[PDB]
Amino acid sequence: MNIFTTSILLIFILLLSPILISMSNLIKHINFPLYTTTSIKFSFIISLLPLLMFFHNNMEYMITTWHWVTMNSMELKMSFKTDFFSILFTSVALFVTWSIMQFSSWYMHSDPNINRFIKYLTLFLITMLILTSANNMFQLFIGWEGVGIMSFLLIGWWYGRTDANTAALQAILYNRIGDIGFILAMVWFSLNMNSWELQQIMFSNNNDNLIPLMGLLIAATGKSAQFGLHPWLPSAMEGPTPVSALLHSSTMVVAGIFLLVRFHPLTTNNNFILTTMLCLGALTTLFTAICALTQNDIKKIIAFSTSSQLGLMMVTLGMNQPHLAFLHICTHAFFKAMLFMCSGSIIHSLADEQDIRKMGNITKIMPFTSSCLVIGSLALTGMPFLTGFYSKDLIIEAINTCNTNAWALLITLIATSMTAMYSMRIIYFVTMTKPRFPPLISINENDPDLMNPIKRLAFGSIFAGFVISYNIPPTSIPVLTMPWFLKTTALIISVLGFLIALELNNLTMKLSMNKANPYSSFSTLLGFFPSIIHRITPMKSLNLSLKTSLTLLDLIWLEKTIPKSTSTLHTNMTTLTTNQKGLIKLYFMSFLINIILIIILYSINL
Amino acid sequence: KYKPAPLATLPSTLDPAEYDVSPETRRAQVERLSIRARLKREYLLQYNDPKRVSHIEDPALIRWTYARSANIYPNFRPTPKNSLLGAVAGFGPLIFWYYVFKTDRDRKERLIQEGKLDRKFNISY
Amino acid sequence: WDKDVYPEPPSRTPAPSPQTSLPNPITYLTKAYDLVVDWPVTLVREFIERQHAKNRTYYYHRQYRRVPDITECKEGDVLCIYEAEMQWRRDFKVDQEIMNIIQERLKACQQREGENYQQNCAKELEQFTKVTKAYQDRYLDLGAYYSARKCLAKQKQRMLEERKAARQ
Amino acid sequence: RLFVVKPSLYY
Amino acid sequence: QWQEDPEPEDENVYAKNPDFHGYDSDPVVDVWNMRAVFFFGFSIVLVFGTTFVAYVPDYRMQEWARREAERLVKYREVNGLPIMESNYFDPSKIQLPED
Amino acid sequence: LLREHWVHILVPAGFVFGCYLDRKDDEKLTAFRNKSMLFQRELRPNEEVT
Amino acid sequence: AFCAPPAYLTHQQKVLRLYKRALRHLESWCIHRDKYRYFACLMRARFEEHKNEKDMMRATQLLREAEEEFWQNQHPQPYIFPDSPGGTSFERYECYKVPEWCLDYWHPSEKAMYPDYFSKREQWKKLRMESWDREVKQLQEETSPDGIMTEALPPARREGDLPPLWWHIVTRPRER
Amino acid sequence: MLKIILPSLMLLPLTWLSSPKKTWTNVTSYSFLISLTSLTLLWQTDENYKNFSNMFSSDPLSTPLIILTAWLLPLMLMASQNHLKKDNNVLQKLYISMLISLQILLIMTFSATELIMFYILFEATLIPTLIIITRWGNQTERLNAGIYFLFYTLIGSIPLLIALILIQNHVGTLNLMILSFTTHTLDASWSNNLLWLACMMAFLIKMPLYGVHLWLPKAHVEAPIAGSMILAAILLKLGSYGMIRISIILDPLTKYMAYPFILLSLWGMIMTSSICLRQTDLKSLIAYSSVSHMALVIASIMIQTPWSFMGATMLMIAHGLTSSLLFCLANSNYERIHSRTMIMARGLQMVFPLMATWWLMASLANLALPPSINLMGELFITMSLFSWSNFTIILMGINIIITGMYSMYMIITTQRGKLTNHMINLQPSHTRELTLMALHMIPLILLTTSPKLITGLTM
Ligand SMILES: CCCCCCCCCCCCCCCCCC(=O)OC[C@H](COP(=O)(O)OCCN)OC(=O)CCCCCCCCCCCCCCCCC
Ligand SMILES: CCCCCCCCCCCCCCCCCC(=O)OC[C@H](COP(=O)(O)OCCN)OC(=O)CCCCCCCCCCCCCCCCC
Repeated sequence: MNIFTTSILLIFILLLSPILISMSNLIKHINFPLYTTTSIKFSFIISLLPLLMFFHNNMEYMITTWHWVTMNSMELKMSFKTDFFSILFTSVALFVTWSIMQFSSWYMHSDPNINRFIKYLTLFLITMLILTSANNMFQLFIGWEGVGIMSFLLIGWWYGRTDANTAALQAILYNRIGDIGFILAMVWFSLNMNSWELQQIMFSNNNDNLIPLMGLLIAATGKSAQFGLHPWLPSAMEGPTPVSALLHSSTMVVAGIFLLVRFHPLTTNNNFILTTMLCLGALTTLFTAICALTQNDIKKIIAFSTSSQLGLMMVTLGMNQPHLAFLHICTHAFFKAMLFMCSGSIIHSLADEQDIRKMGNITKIMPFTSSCLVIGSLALTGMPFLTGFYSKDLIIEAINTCNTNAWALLITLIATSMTAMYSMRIIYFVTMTKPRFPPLISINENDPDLMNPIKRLAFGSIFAGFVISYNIPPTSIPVLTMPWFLKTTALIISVLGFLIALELNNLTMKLSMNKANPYSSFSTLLGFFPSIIHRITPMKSLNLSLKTSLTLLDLIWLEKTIPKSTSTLHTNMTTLTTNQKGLIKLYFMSFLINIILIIILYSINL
Repeated sequence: KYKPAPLATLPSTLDPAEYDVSPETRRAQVERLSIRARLKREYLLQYNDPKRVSHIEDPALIRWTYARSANIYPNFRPTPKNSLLGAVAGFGPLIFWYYVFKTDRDRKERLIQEGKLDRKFNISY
Repeated sequence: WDKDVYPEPPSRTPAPSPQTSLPNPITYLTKAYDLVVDWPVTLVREFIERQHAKNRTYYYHRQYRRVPDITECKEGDVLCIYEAEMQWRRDFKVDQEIMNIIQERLKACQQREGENYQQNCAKELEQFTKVTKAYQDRYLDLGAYYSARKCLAKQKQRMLEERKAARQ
Repeated sequence: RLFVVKPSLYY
Repeated sequence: QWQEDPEPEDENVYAKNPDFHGYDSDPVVDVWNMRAVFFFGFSIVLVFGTTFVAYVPDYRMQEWARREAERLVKYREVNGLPIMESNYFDPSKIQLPED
Repeated sequence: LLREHWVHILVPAGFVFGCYLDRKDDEKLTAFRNKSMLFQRELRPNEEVT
Repeated sequence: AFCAPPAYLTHQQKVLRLYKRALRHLESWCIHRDKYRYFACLMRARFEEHKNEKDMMRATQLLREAEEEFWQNQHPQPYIFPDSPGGTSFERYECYKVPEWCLDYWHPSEKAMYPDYFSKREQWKKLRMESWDREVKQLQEETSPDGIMTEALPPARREGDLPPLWWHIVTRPRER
Repeated sequence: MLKIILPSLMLLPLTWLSSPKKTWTNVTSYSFLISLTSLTLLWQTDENYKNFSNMFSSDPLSTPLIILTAWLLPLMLMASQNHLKKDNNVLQKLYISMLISLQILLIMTFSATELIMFYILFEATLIPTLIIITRWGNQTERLNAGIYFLFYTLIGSIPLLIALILIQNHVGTLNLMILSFTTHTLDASWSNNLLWLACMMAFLIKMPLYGVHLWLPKAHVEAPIAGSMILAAILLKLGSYGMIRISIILDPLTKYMAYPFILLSLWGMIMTSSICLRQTDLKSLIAYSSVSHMALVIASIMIQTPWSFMGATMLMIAHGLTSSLLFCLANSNYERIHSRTMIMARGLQMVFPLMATWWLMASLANLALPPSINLMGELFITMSLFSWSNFTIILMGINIIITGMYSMYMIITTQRGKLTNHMINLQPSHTRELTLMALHMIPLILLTTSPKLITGLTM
């Protein structure tokens, strides 16, 4: 209990060190990118050990480090819950951010504030590690908001671009909408349990706990991407490919699913939460893949695919398979980062163009990234053993083996096919056709800072599922008893999607003009969700803020009523009483009226 | 066919005002452009002018702020639909929320008085 | 650390049964740790404890004589009410700490048992429910301006109803 | 090689 | 029109005092003012303030309270008594009104 | 030098005057010096507690 | 980004711009170069079929109908070059496009390096306080007193005079 | 306490018979030393409170207000320095004396024991503020602003005086903790309801209720930076202190004679956070922010729970610091551009790359970024109001959203676009104002590390 805890806190000390050199004067006399990358490397090597000790013993720990406050029977302290989830996610995220820092030192040259970029990356990593290892809702909220703000600071790197800022504020807005529910849950737990710690909160397994779960579900829809709060993730492609790869493929988007797995001891007995999960996550697998079938940008395609996979993980959460959802979280990062990686390689090789309609022959002009892209696409589709299988196969088996909703059970698979559809689209329009890009050619992918990270993430994407699934413990019994048309459905339908895509893409030839259609227009313009919501809701909110509150109430009526009325009244009475002309006759007649009134008062009351 | 809306406006192509060749159109366009160019020349005789230590002012921005801020009450006039909008916006929601909260509080209090409630672990408020 | 206040039950740790022929890193890693982290830090703490031992100092836990309660405290005499109210605030704070101790005693048991907390973590939950009932009967609905007099009014507004129940 | 315009940063 | 001076003009300070600090035109006074600020606000108050406040002991008895609570829990759990009762004041000394 | 550096004797003089007036105020209010039902001591080590 | 629109676009300009946009959206729709060339030749035939026509009313009618056909057959996700509006690089280096006057506040120990640079910057001012007065007269004297005016500017007609209002078209930052 | 007040009284001669070159330096240094000495109040080793005399006293609620008051002084000195720089030595000495008098009176009224002394000082706080706002403002509506401020305050304060007399007659004292150890319940009659109204309206005006918030935006927009700072930090807190002290005797009336104000607060919160989206004046935006934040304080005092009072105190201090910081940040630009219009100057963070951080952190606080005391207050107010009634969370979330919106709006329309390259008069950042911002921030870090000094009476 000395080696485990020391190894747990050492990674935080290390991650902090760079930011300490960021305040010192050594930056201008150090290679900050290389130093930070080595820090991340050693942090990963350190985090590898707790993983071994857990795989061996299966022992979880709670570590309270510092007393912050004592509020009248309610303590608050720094508390880390080192469990399977935390210790595995830490290793995965560090192993990924290593590759990402290297590829960033490659991709962001000519940017003077590359030091600032690296600092922000490591700060986000720290916030995510807090979120992931928190044994306390307040610490988890710290991580939540740190992620949400690092997103604003990274989407916005190019603060002259008037669209990156719109995207940043969009993310802020949606994540605050999720924070609403997060705070609702925190309040319910603080009142009905006088605590904020998983330990005490786990004694509400018999209580009703529907309102806090609704709150957490809203927070998950927010931080992750689901049909109600999804659009901010595609609009996050306005930022550099490294942050698109870290904050939007592997981290900052599995946060809600991590929340729900941490709170799985309470969703196990609420068939209204599990049933809105299963009927919502599936509504995104379909609605985004559709969107990912007629978009022309590699980044947007990848983001929509990420959203679809997240819907799939929410589906397997609803079907009561939290460990499976988390296994997918962890086996998804490898290839959904290597894909952004090869995308950014292709882009920086060309003249900063992301539209597939102006690239081709990559399979021959750029073998390395083509091979890695194909590997990632296969792993994503579900090829029998490339880190996709070990999670997606079990998910797609449980989906049909459980008693479920028979429309989700269908659209989930339709989207699982659209996966291979748009993957084949990428493959065919970027790596199989003729070079419809400009004529000047300065391709170069022979830089180790680019070759080694992808090599590494590819070894990962190939062997991580094996290495994990054959070491983790069996916290759930699966069903290996079923017909062939359920045991092979994922593979079969991925193949059918590939073939349908081959056909419909070869039809892109044949000199037959492309008559626009409403289906494709819908899938292209996002179902118009943004185009309409982001135009009505602002208009109403703002026309109200202006014409009603500021104008009608404040600058008009709350003036007309109190102060202007006082002034009018007193000025009028002033005029009345000071309209006097110096006439002694009138003054004395008034004196006489006064005398009469006084005599009368006296003689009457008496 | 494209049905315009106040949030998805009509383009310039489909605007029959465009393609109009009437002199009452082209003359007006020329005059508008002349005004625009006079203003741009005025502004560029200040931008690039050396010996300028300060910044450039914007009388249009000043007018806009003064209108949105201080020219409101001097032109305000009480009218029907104005008194009504004000009264509603000011009071209606307060009454709504008052009755919401009061119903909830009364219900909670009668429950507690009857003892029919479960306040397990509530030791903070 | 008094183990009676903080139980910390014992630890049933089993024998390592390496039914294989391939080595185990964790063991040699722990040995290397013992050699290159423990040894020097232990020596340093020994040195610091030496300095302590040679310049020790002692500090005492302050005792508080008991003063009259509100019950024998007149209805407007403040020299007594001050003493009584200070005493009540003191006991209120100590009760806060008691409840916090119970909760710190329950979280540990939950984390320890794990999947057996629904069967092996019951007496602690019962102590928690009981002390919760007591805290509720003493201090629940007083208010920001809580005081011994409000606590007494609560006590009496409870006891009159309990007396009615008793008689019928 | 060229000259990159920048503010002071000394203050 | 009427008699009045004309609006004055902006005035760069760095032109004459590139080592300007913000306080006064006189360079030595500027420097000594910034020095006094930095040495009385940062070097003393924040540092010694933080130190004193951190080494204020037993702020509002939150420590003695924990110690005494441990003592009480021990005493009571040892003598079989309960850890806390439902009535603060012993209902003997109290004298209720009879309806 | 004094005509420009004698103004450093006021504010510390004020601090000391304040401490002195506090001393006067607590020289008053002497009653209950040891008649508190909580801190009734026996004057064994000294002659005045406060 | 270098000129100003005229008070009104002429039928020729309208038709040319419609042709350009139609071809760009044809490119968007047809991903392959062979297809693009095929249908671009087809479209240019469609256009040339009505080049020797002169009836202005029927011409404007054909144009008003072709624009509607375009709005009905336009790609909703067309290709935009990166550095152009709607592109993924529009206003991306405005963060580093710092102006020139930001160097008048530099500190002697900052211009102590790049001394050969700042010496030129100086005489570039001497070339400005002298070339200013005559840039006004050239505008005053070249003014249309008949009221008419537009956003154009003349060159200098001398040896030594410089184009009026140059300091901001010159001296502007790189694009990078 | 007298060791805190006598030196503050001596800062005056120092100011007047100091040479025209060392007065600023000397008075600022000694003000910092006063801020330092004021930490004696934090030596609270027991639950017993401090009582130095029959006239003075300190509590866990009055100590933080007092220390913030003694800390803000040298900051206001430093900030009022660039302007009134050409102004005559005599005039600037007058300014310094006004500031010092405000300091002394605020310390007195926070350390007071008697409601009527509290009253005379809470009403003497008007003279210096009015004088600063009218004699050193730049517009022509500062006169009307002072009228509004002064007379709102006095109209609210008269009935409070009358109620204090009624009490001093029924009971024989206005002394605190005696009004506590002798308080009685009431009859729930109309006379006592009007007593409640009287006792409260003064403070409900001095911290702007929704409907009587029409003196704060004026005063801010028209006042100089030191006036803005003190108004935002402490003058909005006098009401909170007064209500937390006077609500002990009005029981049990506030259980039902508080609904209207809870409603007005929870609604005006939204209706001002929304104005913070479509206001053009940065100063008025920040004023409406102050209003939307004080609404929570009001609604939390109204419900009388320990968590509520704790959050009230935390948010009081936090908002004080943050509002002062934001006001000084806007002033830094005003001094360079002479226009409060926000959208005029843009694309900063290019020439002022560091002040763009202070701009950012002051925004991270206002939108309650954890870990921070802004949030440690908002959260507990939310929990208290959720226990009150679960339907308050709706309005709380709406306000949270609008806050997160307008904070980033204020950030982006000033620091995160592209520059107004036609701004030749952007004198680089002064060490003085960078130090202002640092002195504002660092104490927030320290109070976030040790929020035990900031909970209040209950905790
Ligand atoms: C109350 C009056 C209110 C008025 C405000 C104006 C104040 C002006 C006067 C100057 C300030 C005087 C002192 C301020 C309080 C200092 C508190 C302190 O001394 O720190 C104590 C702390 C140990 O705390 P202690 O109580 O002894 O032990 C129990 C656990 N707290 O020991 C320490 O932690 C000290 C070490 C400090 C290290 C700082 C490290 C920063 C860590 C980053 C945190 C970031 C959190 C904020 C991020 C979001 C903010 C936007
Ligand atoms: C633009 C706004 C308008 C500005 C102009 C203001 C016009 C002033 C109003 C005209 C005068 C009407 C008030 C007459 C006071 C009547 C006496 C009274 O109400 O006192 C009763 C109560 C004490 O009664 P109690 O102790 O129970 O026993 C009997 C007395 N020993 O003691 C009390 O309750 C004291 C009551 C003092 C008066 C309170 C006035 C209303 C308070 C709420 C609003 C305050 C804002 C200013 C007034 C607005 C208009 C009312």
